Amino acid sequence: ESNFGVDFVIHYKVPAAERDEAEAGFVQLIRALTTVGLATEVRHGENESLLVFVKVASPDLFAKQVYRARLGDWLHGVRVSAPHNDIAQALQDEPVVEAERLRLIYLMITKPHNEGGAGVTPTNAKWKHVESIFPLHSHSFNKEWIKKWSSKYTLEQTDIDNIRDKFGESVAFYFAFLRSYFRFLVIPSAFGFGAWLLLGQFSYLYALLCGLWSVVFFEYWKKQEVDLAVQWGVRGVSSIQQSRPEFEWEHEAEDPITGEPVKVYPPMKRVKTQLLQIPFALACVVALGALIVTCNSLEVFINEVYSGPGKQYLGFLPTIFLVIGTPTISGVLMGAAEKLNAMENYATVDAHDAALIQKQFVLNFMTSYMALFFTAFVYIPFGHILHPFLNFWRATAQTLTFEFQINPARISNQMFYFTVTAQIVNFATEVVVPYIKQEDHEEEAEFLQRVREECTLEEYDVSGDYREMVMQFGYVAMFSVAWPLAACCFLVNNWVELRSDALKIAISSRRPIPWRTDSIGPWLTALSFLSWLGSITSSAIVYLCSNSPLKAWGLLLSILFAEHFYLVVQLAVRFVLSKLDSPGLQKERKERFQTKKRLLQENEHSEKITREALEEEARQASIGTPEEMFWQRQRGMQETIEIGRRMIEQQLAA
Amino acid sequence: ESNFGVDFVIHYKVPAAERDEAEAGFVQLIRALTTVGLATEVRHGENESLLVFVKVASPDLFAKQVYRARLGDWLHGVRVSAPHNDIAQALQDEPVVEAERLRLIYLMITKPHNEGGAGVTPTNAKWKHVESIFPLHSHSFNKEWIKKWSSKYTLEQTDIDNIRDKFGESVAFYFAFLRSYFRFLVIPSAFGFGAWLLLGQFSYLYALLCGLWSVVFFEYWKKQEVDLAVQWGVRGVSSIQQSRPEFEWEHEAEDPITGEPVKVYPPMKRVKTQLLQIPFALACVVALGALIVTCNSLEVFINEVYSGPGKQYLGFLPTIFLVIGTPTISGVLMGAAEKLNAMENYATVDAHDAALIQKQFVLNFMTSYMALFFTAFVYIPFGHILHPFLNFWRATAQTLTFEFQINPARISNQMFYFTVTAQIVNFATEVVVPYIKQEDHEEEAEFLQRVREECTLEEYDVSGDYREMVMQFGYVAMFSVAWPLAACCFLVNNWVELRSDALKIAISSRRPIPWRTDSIGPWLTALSFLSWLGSITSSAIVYLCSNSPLKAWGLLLSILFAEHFYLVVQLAVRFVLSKLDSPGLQKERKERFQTKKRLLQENEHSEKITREALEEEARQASIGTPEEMFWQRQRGMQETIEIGRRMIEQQLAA
Repeated sequence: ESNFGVDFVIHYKVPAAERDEAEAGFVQLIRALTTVGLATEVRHGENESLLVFVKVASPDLFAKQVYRARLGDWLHGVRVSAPHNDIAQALQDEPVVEAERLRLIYLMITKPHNEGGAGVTPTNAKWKHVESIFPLHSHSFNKEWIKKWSSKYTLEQTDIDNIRDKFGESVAFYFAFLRSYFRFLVIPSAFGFGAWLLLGQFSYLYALLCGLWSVVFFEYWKKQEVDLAVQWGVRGVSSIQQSRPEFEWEHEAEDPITGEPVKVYPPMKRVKTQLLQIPFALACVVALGALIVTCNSLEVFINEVYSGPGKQYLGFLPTIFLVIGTPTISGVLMGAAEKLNAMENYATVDAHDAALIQKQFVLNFMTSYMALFFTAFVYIPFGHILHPFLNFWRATAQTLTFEFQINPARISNQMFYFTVTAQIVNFATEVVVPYIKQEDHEEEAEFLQRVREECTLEEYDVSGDYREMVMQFGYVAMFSVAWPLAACCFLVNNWVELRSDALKIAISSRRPIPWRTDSIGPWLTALSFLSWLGSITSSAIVYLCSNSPLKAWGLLLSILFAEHFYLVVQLAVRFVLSKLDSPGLQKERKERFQTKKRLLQENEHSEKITREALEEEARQASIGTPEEMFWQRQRGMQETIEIGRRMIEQQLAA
Repeated sequence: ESNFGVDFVIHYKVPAAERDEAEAGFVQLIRALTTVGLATEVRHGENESLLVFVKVASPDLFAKQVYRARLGDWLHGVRVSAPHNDIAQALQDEPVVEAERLRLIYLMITKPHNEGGAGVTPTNAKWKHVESIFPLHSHSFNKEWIKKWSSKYTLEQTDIDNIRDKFGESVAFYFAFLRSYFRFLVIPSAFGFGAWLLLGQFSYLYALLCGLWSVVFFEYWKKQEVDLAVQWGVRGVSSIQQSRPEFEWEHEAEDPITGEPVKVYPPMKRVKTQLLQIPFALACVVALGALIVTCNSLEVFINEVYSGPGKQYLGFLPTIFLVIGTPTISGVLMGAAEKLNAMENYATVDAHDAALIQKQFVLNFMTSYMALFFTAFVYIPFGHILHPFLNFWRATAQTLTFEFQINPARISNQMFYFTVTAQIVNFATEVVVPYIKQEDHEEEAEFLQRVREECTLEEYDVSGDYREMVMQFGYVAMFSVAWPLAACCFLVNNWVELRSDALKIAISSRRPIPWRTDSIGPWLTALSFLSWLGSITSSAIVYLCSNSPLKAWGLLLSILFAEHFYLVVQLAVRFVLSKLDSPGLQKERKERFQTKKRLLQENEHSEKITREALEEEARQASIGTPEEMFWQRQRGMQETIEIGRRMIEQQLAA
């Protein structure tokens, strides 16, 4: 019921057709890991694969690897404090967590021979037989962490920090983002229930309240992430770039910024294939745009010809067919989001995911809101354009079988359907995968059985759940005025999602390779664009749905005021939160000072000043006469006093 | 025709009534300067004053003071490079400019006994007799710098950098701002002449062109000021705070950020008197607002009753009376801007001027544009409100002596009057002060005569001319669509102002005390607010003056589009100028690395890994049996190879 001290496990699938190649690749593989010091053990595997097992035998090699990497961060402004002990006295001062151990094991299996490692990245030239490298999961800790989280109402700061200790900094930021979003969701939750009782449908004051809250939360989290990165000491790691393993280069570069020549790729080949997203996004506009308008017009056509024999669940049934249908059609578009992104050669693995997301978000931006956008910005202001699409469907239904009444209250029903049915099918997909999983020395067989299962588990992507919580922010920031129970219905989800995603890392995936990132990433832009867009369409909805024919005086002012209510209250909160004097920033200017105070500690009056007058009076004697005779006029300071006093009475005589 | 090596000159006016006090103060003063090492010479003065003359005699004291201050900056991240030589080998590597010399002389006369100086700040408790401390001006360099500038068409980067060498960094930023504003003025200058020929009055395309240029200039200067601060090595000096001499404190503070206890002032007493500006600004609103409406209504009343017997110069004569009258009434309001600011106890001398300016700018914001604002936002859209003020003046003129026709083209005449007549009276005031100035050992009398004049000169404030060039940007960013020759008429001024202000430091003022500031200061906000406000009222003017009755569809869209044309092109240029890879930033990451590479240089394979297996096999022998017998199953890596190969054929047998 425990591990055997193993750090990482390499899969190395061996097929039948490339048998002699994979066998010769294996002995070349197992040679390479032994040079960098990995104590190696080979075990059996399923589908005729060979799971080799690695660990660091020599601690003083391993502590030197810790001492090398801690020196490597200290050069880049990551660590303010120097190690100062070339022998392991620095390591006894600051001990290695299990995250900092496993990364430096993973660096010794991935870094090339330039950086002192055996690079066994699978996507490079040979070893296409190595399928995956993974650390084994500790089920002993894992059972406690679920149990201790499931009994807890709230999550303390020591609960989030324990995730950093064993799962890395990038995984711990997702729970630290979620917890600080779960807590900040209660403010439009409770006020979204009070606006349901008091204010009624489409109030103006809730839109100004939500557009205030979405600034206050987002500016608070940007302050909180620079405090947490100080606390884990990962502040500034985004400034470090790490080169990509599968990055291809045409030539090496000269005149570098770091100083040593780097391998580069001419951007005219990259800006060609980056321009390929412009027809790809525009086709995906008219893919999803034609898809919504053929479901939305058909849905409004069916309530006119059947007159609703069932209830309103039957009236919106293709819209329900869209929400159960969208996580499939998001799956095919994320595949084209990743193939188009890997085709573009990106330099760093930070700037590779920094442009994956702004392709991944915009594609998810279309498929999650343009169904709602067509209700409140096409159907409500002018449904006269869809009247060709209605009678076109009337041409079929008469041949098949052998008065528009545009309701302003359609979106509040539609926002209700996008809220709960997406929350059902999400919690359906977070319950069905729990329900779809449900020789050799005769001692480690149960140990080996959990490993043989763990290769079948997929990797856990942290970005796959940021994209949900950002899209969950989009319903609250933009369209929550249509149904202010959404912030009430998201808050019950974010409690269980904080324990559902804790369960998803627990049993439905292997342990991720621990990484280091300062911020959440490029989501801080996508959380900020949704906040600003949640000022315009939060005000433009409450003007239309609360509607006299609609005047452009009314819309263009209600947009301009609330969008400039945003920019004022953005500058107020940025002013206020600058003056909160965060404890992560007080310590950083402090602890930098004592290290300089260390080097500070590393390193008569009248009688002196006459001697340089004696010095210059020798040099006029050796060789001008205005300059020397000016200064030697009053030689000592006592001579300056008496002449200074006698010039007063000389003036006082006059 | 040269100085005598003197650094600073202290005035110390001695009156008749406090004669014995000032005389006893003088001997106490001249005692204090001799302790910190100032070689002292006393000379005569006018109005029965005693000009004492100071210099540093001992160079090794003075080099240690240089070595102390260079260490002081290096602790705060100012200097990337360490001095590394406690003896003066560091100083021979990087020599002292005359600016860095005079500041450290001035620090020894101002810093208290805590920081190792004799604080002789005049505004502290005793020595109210010391009037001013000033460095003497070098007329030898000064005659060359005017002559070499007056022949030059353009100013090279070595011309601006010479100002830093003798006048400090804060003075050199004003010319570096002016030169980079003079050069960026030619873009709406030439395009403002082409819009005069082609487009005519109040074009829309020029407003989008100017609102583009005002982002491109301002974002360029913000990039350029972090390059110049790197080049002078003053980058980050704003992060250093310097305490104020005249700051009063109630008690010392505990738990500090630097570590040592500081003297503080409870903010409830300061936020009381900071709230005093709210009635002060609102009264100055209705001071200047009532002042414009009683001149503007009277001016439009005089063209109706006299029918213009003279020409249009006679028609706008109270508006001309306002522009010749405003530098006087700006003088009285700047006095209340400085008395109200000094009454508020500010901590640092940086944050003292950082709130002086936003009082000084807003007060100058009212008196320079609200005359134009009432033309284009009250008179043009609805002049029906001023009709009481007309017939009120008609009640007087009939008793004195015993049909509105609102012209849309009034502002283009009025913008012409605010352009050239302000430029006349400015160049009048920059020519009239040149035209209003036009015993003792018998050797230094001509030397002493230039000093006796120089006490009568006032100090040169750098902020007094930033406020002009920011206000000059306000006419271009906001109201240049009314008269696009303004950018043509400002460009001829900014050439001569670049040599006029070079003349004003030359003869019409003493040499300023050299300081150190990273940016221009809080003008970067006031240049940025004017840029954003130059998007709204640059579009709202061209809608009204080019005008059918005016629809709120038209105004509210023309505001919303151009103001969102601003925020898009702000984010584009911030994206583009981030990717220009400025040479001031390439060197900073470079030169930081070699200093870390210095500390980097300050600090078998298979045969090792079996020994820890031999280590653990002794410890199972001393004492678990799954963990040990797993790892000692395949002891050496060659044993891992053969079992790893035989598991393949075992699988291949199956």
